[PDB]
Amino acid sequence: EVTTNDGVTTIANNLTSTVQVFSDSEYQLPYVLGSAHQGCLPPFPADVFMIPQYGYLTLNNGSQAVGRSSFYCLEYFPSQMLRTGNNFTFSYTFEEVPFHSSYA
Amino acid sequence: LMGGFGLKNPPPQILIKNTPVPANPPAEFSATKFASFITQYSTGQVSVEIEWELQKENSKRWNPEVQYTSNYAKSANVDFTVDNNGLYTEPRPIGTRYLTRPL
Repeated sequence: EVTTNDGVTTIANNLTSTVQVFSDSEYQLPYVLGSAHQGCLPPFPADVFMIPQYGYLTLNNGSQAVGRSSFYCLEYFPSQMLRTGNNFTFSYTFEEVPFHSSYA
Repeated sequence: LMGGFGLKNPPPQILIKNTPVPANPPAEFSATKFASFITQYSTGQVSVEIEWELQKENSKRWNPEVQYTSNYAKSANVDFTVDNNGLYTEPRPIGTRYLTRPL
């Protein structure tokens, strides 16, 4: 927790605050990945990165919504609230995709 | 290209005819076969029963989705019902693309 006081902003440590993490393993949110965005893991392992902001697009009659434009509240998904002693793990198995032709 | 299910082995054609029942043949023999039949026809009932496999939505959309509703208004004739003299009419074509899902 950070607290501003005349530009002498101190950063303290909330031991009781939580962090909500879920993996959308049913693919029912707009899949903004696979779009070549910034904010991945850095190439070099000794770099600290900043997590991007999730934001999606839906149907648009120009700059206005259509009645079929979906809206997704992400607190309507079961999260895992992670206080400082907890961790998040999950595993994933890729389906059968062909080998990438790494040859000329 | 008209829409629907392309089938290599589709539902087979059921073909039906009236068996020809001839009229009176002459007394002597003639091999010019038959032009004189008994004018007849058949009627009956026919029932077809298709079982369809549904695919449920798994949608995590928040806001309500677009439905096929009937216009609740003071109407002279109800949609998809018969007329004052029993003619069954269909007022508009109904597709099937109403629910949404992400691409």
